[PDB]
Amino acid sequence: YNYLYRLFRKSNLKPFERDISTEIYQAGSTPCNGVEGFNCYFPLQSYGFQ
Amino acid sequence: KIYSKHTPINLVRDLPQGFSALEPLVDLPIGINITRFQTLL
Ligand SMILES: *[C@@H]1O[C@H](CO)[C@@H](O)[C@H](O)[C@H]1NC(C)=O
Repeated sequence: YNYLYRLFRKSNLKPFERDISTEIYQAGSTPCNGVEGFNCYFPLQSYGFQ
Repeated sequence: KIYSKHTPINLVRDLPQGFSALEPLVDLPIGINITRFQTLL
């Protein structure tokens, strides 16, 4: 699980754009206020290579 | 990227109406994003 990819963003990366920022992704009308919930999710996922 | 020029002047109030082209000093592969800046003195 040391290897991860971003699953959510407001808009696509431009050519060679890099974006570490760890903000919890608000998908819906309800804000995250720093934690997951109703239509709100952590920005990354992992391949979990087996 | 960065460019510059220097010149002597006589008028003190604001920029002297004339022409003199700026030449490059630096290019960097920064990747970082700029939206704001400030002067240091
Ligand atoms: C710079 O960063 C902001 C987020 O802080 C982003 O919204 C904006 O689109 C970026 N600007 C450029 C020119 O990529």
